[PDB]
Amino acid sequence: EDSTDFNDKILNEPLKHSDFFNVKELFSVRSLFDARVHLGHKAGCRHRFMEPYIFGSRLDHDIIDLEQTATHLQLALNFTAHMAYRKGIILFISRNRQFSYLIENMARDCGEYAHTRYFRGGMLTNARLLFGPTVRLPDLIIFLHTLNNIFEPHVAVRDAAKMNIPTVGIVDTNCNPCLITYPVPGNDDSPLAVHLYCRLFQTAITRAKEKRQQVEALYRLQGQK
Amino acid sequence: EDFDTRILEVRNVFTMTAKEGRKKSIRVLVAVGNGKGAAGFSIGKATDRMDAFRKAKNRAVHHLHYIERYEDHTIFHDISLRFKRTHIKMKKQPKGYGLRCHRAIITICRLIGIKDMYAKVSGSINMLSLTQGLFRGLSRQETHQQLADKKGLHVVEIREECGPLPIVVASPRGPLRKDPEPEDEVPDVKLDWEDVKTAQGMKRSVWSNLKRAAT
Amino acid sequence: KVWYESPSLGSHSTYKPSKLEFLMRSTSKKTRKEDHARLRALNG
Amino acid sequence: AFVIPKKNVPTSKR
Amino acid sequence: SNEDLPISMENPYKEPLKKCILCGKH
Amino acid sequence: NVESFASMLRHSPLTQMGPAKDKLVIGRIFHIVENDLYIDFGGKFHCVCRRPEVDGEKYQKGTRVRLRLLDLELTSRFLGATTDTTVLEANAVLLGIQES
Amino acid sequence: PMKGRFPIRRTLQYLSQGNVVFKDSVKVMTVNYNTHGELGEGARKFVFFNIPQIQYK
Amino acid sequence: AGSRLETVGSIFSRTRDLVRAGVLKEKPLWFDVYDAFPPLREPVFQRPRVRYGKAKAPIQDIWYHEDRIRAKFYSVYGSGQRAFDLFNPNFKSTCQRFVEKYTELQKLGETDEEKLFVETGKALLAEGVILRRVG
Ligand code: FES
Ligand SMILES: [Mg+2]
Repeated sequence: EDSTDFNDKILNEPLKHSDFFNVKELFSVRSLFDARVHLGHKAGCRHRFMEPYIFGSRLDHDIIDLEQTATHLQLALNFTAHMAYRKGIILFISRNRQFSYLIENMARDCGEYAHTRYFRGGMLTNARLLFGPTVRLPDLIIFLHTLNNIFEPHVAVRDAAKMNIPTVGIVDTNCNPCLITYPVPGNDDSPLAVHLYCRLFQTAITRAKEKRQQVEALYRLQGQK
Repeated sequence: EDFDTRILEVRNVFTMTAKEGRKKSIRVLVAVGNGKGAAGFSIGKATDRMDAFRKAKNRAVHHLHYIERYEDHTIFHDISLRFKRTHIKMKKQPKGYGLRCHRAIITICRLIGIKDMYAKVSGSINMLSLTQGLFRGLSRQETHQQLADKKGLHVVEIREECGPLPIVVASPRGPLRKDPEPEDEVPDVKLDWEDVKTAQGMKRSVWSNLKRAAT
Repeated sequence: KVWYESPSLGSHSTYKPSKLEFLMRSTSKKTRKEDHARLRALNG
Repeated sequence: AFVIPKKNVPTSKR
Repeated sequence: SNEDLPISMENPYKEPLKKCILCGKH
Repeated sequence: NVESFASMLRHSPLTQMGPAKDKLVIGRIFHIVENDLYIDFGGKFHCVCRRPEVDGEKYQKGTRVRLRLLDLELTSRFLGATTDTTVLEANAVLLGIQES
Repeated sequence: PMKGRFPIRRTLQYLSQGNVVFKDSVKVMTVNYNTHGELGEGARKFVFFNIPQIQYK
Repeated sequence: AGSRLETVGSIFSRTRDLVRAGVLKEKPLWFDVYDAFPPLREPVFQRPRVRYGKAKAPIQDIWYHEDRIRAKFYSVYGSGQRAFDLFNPNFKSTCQRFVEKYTELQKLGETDEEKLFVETGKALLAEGVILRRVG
């Protein structure tokens, strides 16, 4: 009797709004341009599945179309906020060691999880053995870098799809976005780009968790009286 | 509990080993299904035949395909595909036709829930290529709703038992096109000589259309 | 490629022949097929 | 449906 | 449409091809 | 009257620079490893320059320096490869320190 | 599969779909057509698709 | 009960289909969010293929009209001894200052190229700019 009203006022209400968390105010095409997000790899490194998201090549250097990045980033942040609102486990994954420390701190500060180390075989596909039969796996995996250190796709991309876990991923011009649920074409190498991404996801996640508490508290106060 | 398991192949594989000479292992192929469109298969390997059964059947339930069925009894359209050297040609059939297919296809079809279908296997008759080739073809069949949505037109089914009555089977959810589909006087579709030879009464086989037990 | 093999998956890996790398190496690890090549060619 | 012999005893564990 | 869009043309910064010491000499 | 991306790109200093070979740029040292200076100069990838022998102690984190660029990204395609191998760093020659 | 383009042309069903049954007067039909030219395309399709049906009937 | 066939459809299609078949008792936490706000492309595995023959990538080189002026300026006067500051988003190089003057004089009706280039150098010299010809 009271559960249907709970799930309808709290879990189903955010899903009826196009931007329930107002994540569009977090970034702009100018803010992305100043962070050098449009800078891609050389044309010789281009992945053919990244051609849709490329604006062009400036002297053999690919430029990422930030008009698309903004639309993809809106979807990626919106999804991430909704999963944080629903109390989902968000796992950040990246093998770029220049940013391992930064990413681990961003995860701890937002109350989420980070895996920036050597990804061991079967962490996702064999989790019950490695952690225990009652281990809960992540509900959302966010890739700040989708490639490993040998320039191949991070094993967790395939393993996330195997386990039916949606993935958010920054995909540079040399990356493969086919299996990434919410790809975001953008520069993953420049420190300014990576720092920006961490602020956006950290802020989106932190806002969504605070929104969940506000709604719950109001729903309880109104329930008693 | 809703899933049934069927064996498709049990093979004895012999591995030559550095110190122990020829050793005997078991490779098992099993298929699982619930009879309502969800079915899968997995290979099992072990020294004991019963450990291979456990591995295959337990692994297969984690690699389930969903198979779309027309009216929950047959496939949506004729399927002709090749997997490696194994060719499989499947034909959509009406109710009461039964499963007139390779015995392994019959077994898998009961697990999927297909009641009426014809299939002909040509080339290499490799159980594994046949099994994974069959699931590849059944998982890539376009439904009537997908065709209607893709072309934004009505799909109308004409049944000779129902005469000229037009039966709309699927309508596009989005807008409905106003321009008729172009009527190419002659379609440039490739035909199977086996299908044509039969329709012209030139197919003579003592083994075709033989009386068999209900399948 | 040529009959000389160049299929290595980690062909883009950065070759790092230094004294520190040898100490930070798995003892189980054994030299790969094309691992000697870099040594044969670096010596040259 | 049919029965396969059970692989091992659950007590045989740490 | 838009004035700031890129325009199609040949590389203006392209450098000449290399030439041997005897290129252009009998 | 919101500026478009095509507008930002046309008027960007990196776009206006043209080719990067033999272009003088100002970099900033952000990371140092022994005598290896990691310098960002506004591009996608940083460059790594060895500490100059003269006035080596003047090069510290935050020090702004003058560079002569050679390539924004060091990449090459090797025989039997479908893509380009990249070392993920720019090629630049360290000239000295920038002072006012 | 059946060899050639438009293998439907080599089926008894297709050949029986011709609607031109000449009167007994007709003894010889000569077809002069051009292999190239946009204005002779219908004549090429007539030779390609319909001559088989006419001869069958 | 599930499906690890990551190359068969997408996580949504496999989850939606197994939910319909009753194989999955409960929908995953993300399913309702994906349904409401789906991605632009459904994430389906694809195999990258290599182009052969007359197939070429559609990416186009980014060029501007002023790039012709920049190539000539670098040829005639070389790269300025002034250093580029790519951190300041409003930085103007000597070449950009030349290009802006070259564009202004073109809008005044001058159409010759060789004449429009020499008058621009004089204007900058009058303004105090150092233009040392390379040769
Ligand atoms: S380069 Fe040798 S003749 Fe021109
Ligand atoms: Mg990158």
